[PDB]
Formats: sequence, structure tokens, C-alpha cells
Amino acid sequence: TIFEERHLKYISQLGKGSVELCRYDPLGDNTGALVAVKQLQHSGPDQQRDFQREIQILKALHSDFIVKYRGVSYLRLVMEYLPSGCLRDFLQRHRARLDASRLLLYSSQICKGMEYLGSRRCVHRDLAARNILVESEAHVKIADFGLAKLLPLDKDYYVVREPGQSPIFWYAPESLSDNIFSRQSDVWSFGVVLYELFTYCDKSCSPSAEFLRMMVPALSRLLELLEEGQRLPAPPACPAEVHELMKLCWAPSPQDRPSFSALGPQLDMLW
Ligand SMILES: *CCC(=O)N1CC[C@H]2CCN(c3ncnc4[nH]ccc34)[C@H]2C1
Repeated sequence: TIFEERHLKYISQLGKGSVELCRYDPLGDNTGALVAVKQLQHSGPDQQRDFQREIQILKALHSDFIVKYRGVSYLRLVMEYLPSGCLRDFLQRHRARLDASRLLLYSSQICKGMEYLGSRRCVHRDLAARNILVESEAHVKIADFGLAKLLPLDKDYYVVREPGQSPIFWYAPESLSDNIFSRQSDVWSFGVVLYELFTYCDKSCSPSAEFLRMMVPALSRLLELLEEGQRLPAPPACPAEVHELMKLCWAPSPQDRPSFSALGPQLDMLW
């Protein structure tokens, strides 16, 4: 649970702070285990405080569908390494091999991870295929908890001061208009993840490419589009039942969206 800095050997960059692939090699002979290590590159007590908040959240999550916390190095967050990487690239790389049943299995696993996060009063805020990791051909896990927040016991939503820095195409209308985040805005984002799964993350029909094609500031143009009732089109060859669940996740009002507890059994039935 406590990793000595001197024994964490740098291998390569895994992506964005930053996540590096390291070998925890106390024997110094290149035989030690591989770990994914996150660290900040910018000071400031706020980014440092935000980082400490993320570590406390992840350490307290225990689920087969959430990336495993391993420990800290005093500074660095150590997690399990998943060499298959993000679901977005995996889907692009394996499109000709994964069928609808497999996509439904991933959808069900993400939904179960989200149901659990909601039970912990945790709002993820950045659910997207690029933030989901692949453990194996038949198992995915939610990762990237850097924007996650815990809801106080007496309030089921949070208001952020500054608008998001993430690509705008995953945000719920209330997040775009009023910077409001909740477990219900995570359901909206999950509807975008179902879309990503069913397009195999094809860049030509991606949430950014398609919304920009359908689309004055861009944020305001997208908010206008959504408020009119316009939505992303059903992915090519998408099962009708799956497209109907996406539309429910995209209900204009947060209270009308199904909960992850309601979504789970429906995804399992389709699978
Ligand atoms: C889509 C590219 C990709 O594979 N990723 C995005 C950049 C980082 C973020 C976290 N991460 C990662 N990769 C593998 N094992 C990990 N364990 C914790 C975080 C991990 C990359 C995934």
C-alpha cells in the first residue's frame, strides 16, 4: 500500500496531470510488476487538494467495475495497469471482432460500476469511452476519477464555479446551461457512452463530429440543439431497443432519466 519512489522505474507515458507506466522494481533487475502511476506537473494547493480528493475517493471504491487503487508514493497515485488501455481505442482496434452481445456486456458492466458509484454518493462527471479501461475481451472498468465529487448527505447535485474543460458533447443540458452536476447528469453521459459503444467509437460519427455537423458560441449552439429536442442519430445497425435506452438517458429533465439501477436489468435482458 506504500510504494517507495526510488523503486518505481519509469517506462513510458500512458496519457492524461499524467499517467505513466512504471515498473515497481525493488530488485532493480527488470522483473517487478507493472503499475499505472498518476502525478501532477503543476503546483498550487488547489490542484494538489483536488488530487488528494481523487486519491481518497478511489481508495474507498471496491468494485470489479472500477479501476483498482494500489497505493500512494510520497505525490503519486498507484493503480493497477490495464495494458489493453481505454475502451475508445480498443473498440476502434477490434471493431470487426466484437458483436452486439459483447457491446451489451460492456454496457451492463459500466452501468453496474455507475450504480455502485451512485451508492457511494459519487458523481463521476467525465464518463466517456476514453475514460473506461479494458481489463480483458470480456471485462471493462471505469477509470479517470480526476473530476469526481462526493455529494453531501443533504444535497443530490453540485454546482461547479467555472464551466467544464472537457469536450462539450458528453454534458447534460443542465451542466451546459447551469454547471449543475448529479448522478442524473452521469446517466446522460452514459447515454453518450452507449452511443460510443454502438458506433465502435468511429471518428466519422463520433459525438463531436456528429453534433458539429448537426450544429454564436458552439456551447450555446449545442445547448440550443438539445433544447429543441434534437439528439445524436441512432448508430448504423444499432438494435432498436438500445437506441430507445439512449433516448431515455437523454430525457431533457434530470428527474425523467432512468436510474442506473433501472437501466442494469434492461441491459442484462437484451444481452
Ligand atoms: C485512450 C487511451 C488510453 O488507453 N487511455 C487514456 C490515457 C490514460 C488515462 C489512464 N490510463 C490507463 N491506462 C492503463 N492502465 C491504467 N490504469 C489506471 C489508469 C490507466 C490511460 C488510458
